[PDB]
Amino acid sequence: QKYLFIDRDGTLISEPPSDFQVDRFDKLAFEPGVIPQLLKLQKAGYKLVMITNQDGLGTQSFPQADFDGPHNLMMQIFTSQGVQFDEVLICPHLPADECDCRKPKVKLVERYLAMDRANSYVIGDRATDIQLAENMGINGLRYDRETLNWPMIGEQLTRR
Amino acid sequence: SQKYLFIDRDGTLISEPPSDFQVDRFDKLAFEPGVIPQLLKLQKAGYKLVMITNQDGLGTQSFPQADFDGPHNLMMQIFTSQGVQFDEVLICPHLPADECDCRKPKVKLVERYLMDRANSYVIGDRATDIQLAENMGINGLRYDRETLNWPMIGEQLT
Ligand SMILES: N[C@H](CO)Cc1c[nH]c[nH+]1
Ligand SMILES: [Cl-]
Ligand SMILES: [Cl-]
Ligand SMILES: [Cl-]
Ligand SMILES: [Cl-]
Ligand SMILES: [Mg+2]
Ligand SMILES: [Mg+2]
Ligand SMILES: [Zn+2]
Ligand SMILES: [Zn+2]
Repeated sequence: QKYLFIDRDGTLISEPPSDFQVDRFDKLAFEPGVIPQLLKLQKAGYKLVMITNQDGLGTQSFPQADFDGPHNLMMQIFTSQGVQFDEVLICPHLPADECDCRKPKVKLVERYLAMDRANSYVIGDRATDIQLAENMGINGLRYDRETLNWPMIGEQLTRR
Repeated sequence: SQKYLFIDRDGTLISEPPSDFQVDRFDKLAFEPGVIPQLLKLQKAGYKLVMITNQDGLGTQSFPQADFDGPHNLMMQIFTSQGVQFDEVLICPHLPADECDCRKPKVKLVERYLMDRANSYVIGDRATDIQLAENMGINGLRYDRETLNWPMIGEQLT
């Protein structure tokens, strides 16, 4: 079973450059082509898993209610359009917490470590996503809106 | 002559709030099933898209422009980022009691188009959308999430 482990902020949707928190609806923006390209990937047999660090989620620095509006709308778009994430895995911790689950640690995905490692990938926009791939023993794809975008990924991962 | 789809917004592209028929909060925004992939399919088949919507009392106390703008502009972001493009977004802001010239199924908003009529459609969830189609002299599709939905329309028209 081929899996795609996909980052949220800066990958599925844009990441706010001020505080890196999608905590208002006016900070929610989808990356280009993510919907048709995830549908394409699913049709080729990939299952999808979302994996994301959300520093301080559920605390006064990033209230659960502030995260929920934009996140739930994002998920309603995916689901209604036919994009299904098997799991949405979140680390809510601060870096200083030194938790077991903050990417690039693999705790959140331990159950997948089970899958076809040769044909599974982490997709994310940061060095930490690529390091997660290395820690998982799978391939890493560094999302970039210009140099490795959703259409390119959809093509690359369905090449035969 | 261009094939057009004239598509209603509320209850057709996005869910219609059952409470009060106004998408006036972000938390009332929800996309209809399959609308994105199907509109992309329809665009690839050569249809151009025009949105047309009655927004009762838009820009007054019971529906401020600012309340409409947030959810609408976000809906537009989502469609545009995913490759769905509307040539025009046509809005009637008036109350029914106003008895204006632009309220569907009156044809004012779309006068310019009055187009390959044999292959153009109004798609909407209300009888008035179907009447608009008749007044424009083109085909009408009565969108229903359960019985005549986006995958069905995408299949039929391609
Ligand atoms: N957006 C970052 C990565 O997903 C996590 C974060 C939340 N608050 C501040 N930083
Ligand atoms: Cl910002
Ligand atoms: Cl992250
Ligand atoms: Cl969020
Ligand atoms: Cl209407
Ligand atoms: Mg990221
Ligand atoms: Mg309607
Ligand atoms: Zn953690
Ligand atoms: Zn009017």
